[PDB]
Amino acid sequence: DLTAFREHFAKAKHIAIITGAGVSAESGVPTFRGPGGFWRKWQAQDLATPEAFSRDPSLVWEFYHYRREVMRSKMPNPAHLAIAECEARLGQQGRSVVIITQNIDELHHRAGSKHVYEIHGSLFKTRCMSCGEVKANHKSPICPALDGKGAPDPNTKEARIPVELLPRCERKSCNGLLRPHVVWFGETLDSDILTAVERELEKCDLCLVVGTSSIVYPAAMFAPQVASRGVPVAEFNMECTPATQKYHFEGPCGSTLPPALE
Amino acid sequence: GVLKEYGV
Ligand SMILES: [Zn+2]
Repeated sequence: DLTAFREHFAKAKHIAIITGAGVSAESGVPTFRGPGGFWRKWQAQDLATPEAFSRDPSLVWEFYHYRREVMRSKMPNPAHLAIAECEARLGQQGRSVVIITQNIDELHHRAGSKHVYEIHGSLFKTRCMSCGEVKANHKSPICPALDGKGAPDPNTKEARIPVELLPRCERKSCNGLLRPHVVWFGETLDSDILTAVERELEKCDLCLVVGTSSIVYPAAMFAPQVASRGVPVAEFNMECTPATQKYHFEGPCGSTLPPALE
Repeated sequence: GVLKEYGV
């Protein structure tokens, strides 16, 4: 019941919005997990790992360069926008909205959202493998050697870029190999980020889970914590629940969410 | 530290 949800929405002083891959798929943004989610011969799971990067950094950078480049044509959707404008409007009223996103596409930022926790990192940040410095980076192409590389066809030839010509750290003293500042399979989420997220979740009085499920990860880490405080949770996702069924709005979030958050 | 996707 949308009206019952909106009664909670009217009263909420601190909303936490958790977003998963569904919100990015609706912007035309490939996830690379699922039957369609091939890039050349590989799926995301094969490439987004430190072992792939150690043994073929050029291949992994071709993949991330492709993804960075494809974001130029993909735009925020009505769900991203509703979330951004909601935060702005409620902020003026002294009410807090925070976004906790699994997504690395920066679309929430492009939509206008300010209070955003990117728990998996970002496609458009680098981390230096040598000195550890994290830097925002939106250059197209990120380095000259990658220019025009990353084609997704299976029989596209590998660039095989010497490591010295991949993106490097710009402190002319370090010069270390950069990696995407993204959490890979086999890596831990940042402790400091999780502590901040725990604070926000503990203080919130309404939580929305958008383009993923409360029962799946990462929502499963944190939504239980909020539910056990007695706080209402509202899912917006395309997933069904059975017939013998907190709140669930089935469908594309770019349809459901702007109406819900009016 | 939390393994991405519980290591699944
Ligand atoms: Zn460095």
